[PDB]
Amino acid sequence: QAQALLPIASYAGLTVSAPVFAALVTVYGAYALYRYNIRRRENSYQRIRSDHDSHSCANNRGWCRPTCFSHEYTDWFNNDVCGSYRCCRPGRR
Repeated sequence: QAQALLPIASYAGLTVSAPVFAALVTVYGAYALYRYNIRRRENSYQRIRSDHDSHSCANNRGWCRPTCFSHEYTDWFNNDVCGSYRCCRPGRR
């Protein structure tokens, strides 16, 4: 996880979260991230650029992701409402 994410064009002119930002810098670099106006934002909630079968859960207080980043955690309750994805509820439980 946090490695080889969505293309830098997927965040073109956006403010990405640290997990994705640092990962992006890991593959695309601050060079490419600067190029596509990819900035780094807060992580007080679920902040990912989706994935595949991703969707809202926990009353849209958690994003359904195949993997949760450091700013969210695997909520197993809404994991059930997600199906295959786990509900990424803000935090690190």
